[PDB]
Amino acid sequence: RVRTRGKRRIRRXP
RNA sequence: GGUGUUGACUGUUGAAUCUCAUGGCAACACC
Repeated sequence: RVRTRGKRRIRRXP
């Protein structure tokens, strides 16, 4: 999954 | 309040990565 924080791309596993 | 680190969930696609979309707080450290 790809999470997004404060308009920031976060890559977390699937 | 600013900076850094960590992380769950919906759709489509395709096929171990990458890009796009959803939600929106929490924890720890430093100044």
